[PDB]
Amino acid sequence: MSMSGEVAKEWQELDDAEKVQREPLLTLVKEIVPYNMAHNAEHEACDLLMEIEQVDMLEKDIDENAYAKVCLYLTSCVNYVPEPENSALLRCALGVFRKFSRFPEALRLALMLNDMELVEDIFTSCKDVVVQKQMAFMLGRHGVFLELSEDVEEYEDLTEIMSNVQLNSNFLALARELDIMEPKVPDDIYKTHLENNRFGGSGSQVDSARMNLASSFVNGFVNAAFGQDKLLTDDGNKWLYKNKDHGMLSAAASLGMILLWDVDGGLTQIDKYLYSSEDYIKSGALLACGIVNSGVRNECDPALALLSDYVLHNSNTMRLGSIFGLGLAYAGSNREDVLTLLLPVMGDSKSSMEVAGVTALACGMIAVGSCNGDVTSTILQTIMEKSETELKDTYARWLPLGLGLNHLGKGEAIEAILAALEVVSEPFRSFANTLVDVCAYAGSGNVLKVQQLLHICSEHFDSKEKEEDKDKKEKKDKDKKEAPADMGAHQGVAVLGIALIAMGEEIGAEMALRTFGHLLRYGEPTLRRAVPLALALISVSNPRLNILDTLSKFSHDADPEVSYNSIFAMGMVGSGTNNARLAAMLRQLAQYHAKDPNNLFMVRLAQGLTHLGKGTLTLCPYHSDRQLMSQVAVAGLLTVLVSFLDVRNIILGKSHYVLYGLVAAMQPRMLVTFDEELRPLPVSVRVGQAVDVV
Amino acid sequence: EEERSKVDDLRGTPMSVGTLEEIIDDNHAIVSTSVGSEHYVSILSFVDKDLLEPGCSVLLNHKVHAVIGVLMDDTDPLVTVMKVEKAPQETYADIGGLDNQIQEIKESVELPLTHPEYYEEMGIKPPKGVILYGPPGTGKTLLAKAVANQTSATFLRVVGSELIQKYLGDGPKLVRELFRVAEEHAPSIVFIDEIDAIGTKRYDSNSGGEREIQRTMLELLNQLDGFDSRGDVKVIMATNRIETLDPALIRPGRIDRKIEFPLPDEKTKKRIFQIHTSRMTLADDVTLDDLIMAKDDLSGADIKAICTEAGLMALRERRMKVTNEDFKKSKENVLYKKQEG
Ligand SMILES: Nc1ncnc2c1ncn2[C@@H]1O[C@H](COP(=O)(O)OP(=O)(O)O)[C@@H](O)[C@H]1O
Repeated sequence: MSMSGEVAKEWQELDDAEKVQREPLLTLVKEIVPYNMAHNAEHEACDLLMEIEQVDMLEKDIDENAYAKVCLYLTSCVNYVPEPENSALLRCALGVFRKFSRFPEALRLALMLNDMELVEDIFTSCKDVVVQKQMAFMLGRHGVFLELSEDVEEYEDLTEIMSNVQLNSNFLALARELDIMEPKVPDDIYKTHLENNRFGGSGSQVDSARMNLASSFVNGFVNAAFGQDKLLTDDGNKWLYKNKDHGMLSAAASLGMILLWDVDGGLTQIDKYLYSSEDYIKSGALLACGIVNSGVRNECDPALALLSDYVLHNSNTMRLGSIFGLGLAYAGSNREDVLTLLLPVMGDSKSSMEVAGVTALACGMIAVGSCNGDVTSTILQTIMEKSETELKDTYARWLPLGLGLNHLGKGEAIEAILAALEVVSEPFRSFANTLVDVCAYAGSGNVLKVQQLLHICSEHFDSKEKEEDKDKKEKKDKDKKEAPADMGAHQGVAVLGIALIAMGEEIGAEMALRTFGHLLRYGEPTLRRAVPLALALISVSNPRLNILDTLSKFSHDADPEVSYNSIFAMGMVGSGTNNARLAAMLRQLAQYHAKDPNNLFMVRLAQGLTHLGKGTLTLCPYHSDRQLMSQVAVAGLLTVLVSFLDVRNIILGKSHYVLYGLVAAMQPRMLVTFDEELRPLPVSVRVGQAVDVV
Repeated sequence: EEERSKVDDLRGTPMSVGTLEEIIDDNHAIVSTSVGSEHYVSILSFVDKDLLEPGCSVLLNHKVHAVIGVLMDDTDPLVTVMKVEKAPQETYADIGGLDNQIQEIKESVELPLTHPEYYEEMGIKPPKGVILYGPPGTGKTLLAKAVANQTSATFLRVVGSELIQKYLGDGPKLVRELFRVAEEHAPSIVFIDEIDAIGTKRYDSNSGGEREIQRTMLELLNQLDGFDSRGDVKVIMATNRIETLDPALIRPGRIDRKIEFPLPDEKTKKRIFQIHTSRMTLADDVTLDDLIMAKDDLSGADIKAICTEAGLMALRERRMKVTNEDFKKSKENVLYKKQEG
């Protein structure tokens, strides 16, 4: 009309079309164009508020986006009956997409405040009540796909519309950086479970149909996968050739080729150091001396004869790393040894773990992918033979570590038959027992297991085991963010909070500094001892700046418990990378007059942060470590703990053969370490020995 | 527990504010506080009897005037002038083509704190700091280096010896605390912008003579010399005129580094210019090259500020877009700014 072209700036030209609507429709834009086109005129962009409605009801598109650039406000609420709204919206939806990519092949828009803000402003009313399937699927822009999603359970969002691989590359690329902040990631195919054939089908079809360029992500995947479940489900999903793919599968030739690849870049000394220790016969530790030959040899049989013949003496726990190496040697590739590995179990009433439980743990831990499927039913039947003599405590600690590792969704439930012995009622031993016992059984994920086991075990309640039971419910769901909602209780036991922030939060960026810092500053005394224990998870990002800084002030504390748990919190998460500040820090640490294992546990475990499975040939020389262990063993004089540390540094020093890395770069976590890193926090006598298996 | 409800009566009802002065070596602390009132306090709690130290403040009873507690109170002009904080958003990726200059100071900004190992693996101990200089007026381009150094440790920038020249000494002393409060903030970094000491001559307010201004700079280094100070505060220093400084400042430190600032070349001006106009939308005919290709001996500030003149007329018309028809014609104003001004 003639009012929009008025020289007067008096408000307003907005919403005036609502009063008189059908009557102005008899005119056209021919009267509007001289006002907006001619410069030096009043109400240039102000007339766009009335013009945007005229071009909206006429179904014309790409004109509405240009007139809404200045407005940015009234686009939200615009004239209401939903029928013309959802009509003109769907017609504009299908009508805007055809106005783009008409060149063809981009140039892409050109997140700009014009299109992205407008499509989102209307998307609010779109996602509010009516219709469905907005322009986010039609346009193809991945930026609007980020705003397309609304808060919902993402377990059903793993499916997407199929398209060409060219667009699927950038699709999954921006979807990856979108899901790194979200609990669920495109890499969830590892953890999930799921377990349906879909993840194995799409996982095997990602390289389809090319069989040449597919050498990566397939061959490297099957030889880097320790579990057989992947090489099982993907074997049924592997369509290449016929039936003959089993040669590279089963982790037979896989472990066989990568072992020789580790021998190439190796290797660890065998005759020199171990015969020199043979002239020293048996060390007084009876602790770490067995796990040496486990990783070392691998594969040689003659030393295995000395292993078994010695440990037939049954003295203490020394059989641990030896009988572990009994199976580990032959199992280094495949199958192996599973026949005579379980024979000493029933052969050696235990009556404890250090006697007959060693070889009973062997078949479980050395398995690594078996099942197969005889190992499953064999272990279940073997543990069903001996019940009252195990019984509920010492051996039940290590047993679940041979099941939930290989298969989290295994149908066979050993938890029930192993929980029938819980009547022992012992409050002390059951803490470290029932902790990982119930934690290492399975990953669960159905939410029914926690309700079942809570109702039938408690009954009542145990007043103690329920602590670690809710921690199992927290460990069940992986970084689902429900853990900060489950910490509202905050019981005086406080063991809930440390494990809740540690396990309940797993993400690339730390982001936990506010809560981890809040629990230590607001927590009660003596709780600060167990606070640093969360460092084994969230510190994998940048441990160099945060770890040595913080723990520096706590490493000088006179309390042995907090000192034990300080160097422990650093532990493995800080042993991946080296530095001179660590090597220069090693001074004055071993010169302290303090007794107890905490001193040589502080220093010797700190020696293991120089490298992991690296050397010595290639690369770092071993003579420096030999001089350090020789000069540090002259004190006390025994104090046989110096004979514990001189074998301790060569545990990870001279084993090599395993790159970790972290474990792991694929982001599984080691299910032995953590469990074993939990128990010695109060290490009195023998519990730090079950942690030597490392 | 009960101690809190016990000694509160000894504290009670109020307690004064004293000034900690001197100690009888028996730990009876003689104080001068308004007006010059002393006392003798050997009291067992909250001390830390040693480190409260002479030349501080205390809090005294009414009967009779025992210090039961102490504070560290600032505020003050001391802490205020050092901070806060900041870390402005600019980075060392802003200035290209001079990377040869910053890659030198890269190890100098890196090696302290971050990546310390090969300092001590060599063990040769190069913690000597840096000195800066360059033409004609530069050092904010070195602030473009310094704005990047904010990613690590903590920093303070100071300007000149002016706080000494405001009055008859007064010594260095305001520099002294600024030097030794950097020890309180150690590890840190401190920089003084474009030393004017004898470069500029006349003073504001009252000052003199030359030697007292000469020695307050001579003491500036001699305190930093120092006897014998490990404290860092890695010292960054700059002046754009290498002449007026006493040449003896180099040898104690920084010995190894005074950065030479090269004037921008043709492609450096090209590398620099687009970073500004990246945000300001150019018109169709606008071209980075031809203008700065013909123009000679510019400054990074000008080539940054030549876009502001178009940020007037186009913004006077309220336009998001630059026009070279103006940017050419308006450049004459900045050209007139360099030519006639
Ligand atoms: N690559 C670049 N990008 C942006 N600005 C630059 C670049 N190179 C130089 N400059 C500008 O050149 C200016 C020169 O400032 P300078 O002469 O150091 O001022 P001061 O008088 O504070 O020392 C700096 O403010 C900086 O913004």
